[PDB]
Amino acid sequence: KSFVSSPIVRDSTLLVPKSLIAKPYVLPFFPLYATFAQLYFEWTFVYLGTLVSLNILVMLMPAWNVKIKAKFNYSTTKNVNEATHILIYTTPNNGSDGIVEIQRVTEAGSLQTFFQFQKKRFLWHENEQVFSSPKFLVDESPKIGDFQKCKGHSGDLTHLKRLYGENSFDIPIPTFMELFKEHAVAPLFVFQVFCVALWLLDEFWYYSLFNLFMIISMEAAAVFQRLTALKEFRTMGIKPYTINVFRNKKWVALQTNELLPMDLVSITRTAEESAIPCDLILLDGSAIVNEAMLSGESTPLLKESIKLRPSEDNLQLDGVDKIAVLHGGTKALQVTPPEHKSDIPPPPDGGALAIVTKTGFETSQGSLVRVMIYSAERVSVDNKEALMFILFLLIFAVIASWYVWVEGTKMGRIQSKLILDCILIITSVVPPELPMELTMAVNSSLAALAKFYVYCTEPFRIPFAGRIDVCCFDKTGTLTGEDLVFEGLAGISADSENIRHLYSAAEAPESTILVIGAAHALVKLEDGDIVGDPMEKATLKAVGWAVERKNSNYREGTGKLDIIRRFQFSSALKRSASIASHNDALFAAVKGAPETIRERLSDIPKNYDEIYKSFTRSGSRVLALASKSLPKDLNRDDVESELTFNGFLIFHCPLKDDAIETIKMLNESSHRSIMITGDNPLTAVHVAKEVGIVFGETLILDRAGKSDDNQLLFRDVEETVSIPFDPSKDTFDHSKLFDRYDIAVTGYALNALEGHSQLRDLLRHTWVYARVSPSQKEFLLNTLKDMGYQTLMCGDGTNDVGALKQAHVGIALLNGTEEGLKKLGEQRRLEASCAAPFTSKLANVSAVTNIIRQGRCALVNTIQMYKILALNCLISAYSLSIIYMAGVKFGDGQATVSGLLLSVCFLSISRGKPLEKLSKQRPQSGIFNVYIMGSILSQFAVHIATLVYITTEIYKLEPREPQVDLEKEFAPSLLNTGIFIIQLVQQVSTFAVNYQGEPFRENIRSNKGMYYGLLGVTGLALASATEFLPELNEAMKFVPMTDDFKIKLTLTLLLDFFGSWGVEHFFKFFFMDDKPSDISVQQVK
Ligand SMILES: Nc1ncnc2c1ncn2[C@@H]1O[C@H](COP(=O)(O)OP(=O)(O)CP(=O)(O)O)[C@@H](O)[C@H]1O
Repeated sequence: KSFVSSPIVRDSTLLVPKSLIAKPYVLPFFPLYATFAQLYFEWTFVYLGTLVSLNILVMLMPAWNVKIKAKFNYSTTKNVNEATHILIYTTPNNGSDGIVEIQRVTEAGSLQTFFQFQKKRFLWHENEQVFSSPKFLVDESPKIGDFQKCKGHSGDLTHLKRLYGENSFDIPIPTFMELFKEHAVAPLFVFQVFCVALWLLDEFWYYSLFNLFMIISMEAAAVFQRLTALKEFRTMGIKPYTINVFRNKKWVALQTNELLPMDLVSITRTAEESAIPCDLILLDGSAIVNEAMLSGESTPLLKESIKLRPSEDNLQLDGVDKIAVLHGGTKALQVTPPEHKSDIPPPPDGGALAIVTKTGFETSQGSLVRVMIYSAERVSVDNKEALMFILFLLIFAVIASWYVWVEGTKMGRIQSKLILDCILIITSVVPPELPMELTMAVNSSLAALAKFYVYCTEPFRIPFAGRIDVCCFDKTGTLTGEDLVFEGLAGISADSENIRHLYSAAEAPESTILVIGAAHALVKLEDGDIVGDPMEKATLKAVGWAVERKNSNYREGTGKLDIIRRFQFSSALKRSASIASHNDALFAAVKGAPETIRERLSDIPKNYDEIYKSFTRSGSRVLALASKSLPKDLNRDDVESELTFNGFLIFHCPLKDDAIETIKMLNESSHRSIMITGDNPLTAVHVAKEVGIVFGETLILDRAGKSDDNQLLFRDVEETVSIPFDPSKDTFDHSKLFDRYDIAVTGYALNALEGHSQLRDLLRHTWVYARVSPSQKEFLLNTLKDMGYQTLMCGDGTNDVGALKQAHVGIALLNGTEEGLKKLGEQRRLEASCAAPFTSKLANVSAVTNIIRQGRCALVNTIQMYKILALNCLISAYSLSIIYMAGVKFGDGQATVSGLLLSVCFLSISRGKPLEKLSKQRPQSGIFNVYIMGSILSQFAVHIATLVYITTEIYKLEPREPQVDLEKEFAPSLLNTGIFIIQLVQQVSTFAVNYQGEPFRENIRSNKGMYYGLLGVTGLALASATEFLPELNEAMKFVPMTDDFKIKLTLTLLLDFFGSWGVEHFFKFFFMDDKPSDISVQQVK
């Protein structure tokens, strides 16, 4: 049981094919044909018809559902040598079931049973008798001695080639013919071609031909779209380029394809439009990688070797040992050759050494591409509401067809020809485009978005963006510009007679001007450039340093300084340290957040507590600087053991000019917006108040005293009010605290309140969170999802990738310039993050408003299309019923003209423009709600009332009498004319009545296309009805009408339109928008 062993599969059964005689249709259907031929040797024709229909349907049934295919064609067996096909039952969240072939190849005297499912290999291990995916050494149990031990592959590596495969993406794009063949067997297209075959049987020639051409066109267009999408995915593949590889104890040139795990390679500067081959791990040398893809930020990291680490005891952790790993798909700006000699010869090229770990689809970028392409979830996969809706429509059609049959039998008509009319009605009621509705809307919305440089990776998240309950933001990098102006240094003097004193430049002693030079991460590249964080470059320029090609940055007019070794910065550790050396001696510099640096240095200044609070109150951003003298490879807790103060850094943060308006629009558009930052709560509260998240006074939570006693104290921003709280005993007083202040919560108080009962009551009212570590952001977003509110997070950098992934819809704002993109587009004419579900290249923050508007428009357009299709189908069915009751029937030209005059409106209707300003009314999801059913049923009631009235009128003018053996021949008659024109006018009126309202997208008068189409079609229908022009009526074979009849015919249609408009307007006014949540209410203080 459960032969295949992998987290993808759930259960499997082996299969073996069967011959044609064993097939479930060919052999059992012979006796039926035999008895049919015996009985034959009129009414007997329908028997052969239904038998051929059942046969041709059974022949196609297997391709629809794979379980049916396995049950029909294949027989289950337990012999693993006999089996030639295997079925795979997938787990709930991974793809869908399928049938895959089992292949056999003999190598080294041993046969190997292997197949490939979802581009993830398998193999047959004899001792365990199970199918198991290949697993790499890094994942299971790394031994840091083995990595340094490895010396490269040698000998015949054929088994490895079989087990791990070629190291490249394998995405085949099929030909147009194969894809159209795959589409042809779909149930919907088969249903449509059967419907057209009926009309061909009913002697409708031109109508059927036009319908068939339209069907073919639609299918071809869909196939072109899908092929374009598959072609677009392939761009993530990288063209193989040559690197050197250590095989057979010497260096040989190989391509990127021939790479396997644990195989030595030498990487150089990444060529243009290329990246690192696969997931490496450094063994010697250095590099400067740019995690632009995975992380989403351009700041370059620094990677070092693994050689210095102890080999025996340590285990490769991928935690503190992350500086070695080099992910696949990130450009490496520079590499430095190995310093010292080792047993293995130097690389012929200047690159540093590396060891391979994973290849192909199992790397990070590769696994993400696989999940994006194959295991993605389609929009509305369940598709239950549409089936219930279609069952509703079929019930109505059966109600009509029963009366059709009764009247047809009563009027003497032959049943052999009446059953075809009944089937025509029943198959005519059904709208085919209904299940494939929302997909086209989402694709149109994506195409509209991509014009604003907002690229989408996973499309099925768009309907979530329509109705978002709460949306959260990051502070620096998202709401605040990237350029940072330097104000000055403060608090460096010890006397501190003035709290707000600034030493601009060259007024501080040598200590601090050396400190800022030592504690930096900038580096000058080979060709000559400077790459680093903008804040750091700004401060280093303003102070007056200059960085050279080597590590030594000098020529500041004060000496020559060089950096020996540096420690990496982290989010969880708010501190960065570097060790430097001067012409005289050696020291150590540290630079980090003030609250944490206060707990490290030895001499606590007298005004240290007060200066940074007094400066943080108004906008500024502050960092601390401390240095310690150190006499001549060591740990980390020794350099940051105890330090000495040197001064503060005070930066100013300029708001993005776009940030002010979007937040106001979101506050007025029935959304609640909160902030999640990293800085101390003073700057957070200040920016939140300047943008418009919090209006009045705000309260802050934090530790009460220096002792870690876990007691939280509500304290005002200006220290005027102090209110104590305890996590064990006291509980929040709603009226005293939450109504008056709208408190802001620090990360520490969130850590202490873990497990509390009123935690979820607290997380309702707070709008601002400060000093949170990346794990706490994930916790916050998961809790907000848990309460039932859908979320949106717009994040700047790698600080919050975990939070971005958890949100229902996430955006990553990559920094960019409009002029740079224009120049790049011009260069491309003259001649890709994958970090979050969505990506935006422009630095502006309007992308949130843009994507919300587009999602809302997609939803509301889906609703409109549902209603319009349903009503048109019902009207057509009942009109055909009323005609087919008697003997009369349409002509070919009349039906074809109706088809064209409706397709003209179909073409124009989809074109529309969204309103710029968002509206409070949020559209509800789901087919079944009071609005849709009420509107549809009432409009249909008015339509059938008018139709019954005019039918009674026409029967009263001319009476019909039962003639034996009626035959539905076309001839001009009052009934034909009246019903044809009423059908046309009402099918046109449904569009004009149910076009989507103003508050969401636009009015009807704004767009000229649909307006001119509707006015022209109504003018044509009227001029046909009011006999204004004789050539039109005489040329289309309409009977001349009585002067008394035309007045009633026109007035009933006019009143019908007005009644439909009135009812639809009432229902829209009353039951359209669902109520906003409780969290998003703009309560006053
Ligand atoms: N290279 C660096 N060196 C020293 N201190 C740094 C630093 N980078 C950040 N800090 C300090 O650590 C604190 C927390 O860092 P963190 O990255 O979590 O927040 P942040 O403001 O830098 C990004 P965001 O605003 O998106 O949350 C920062 O406020 C800053 O005081």
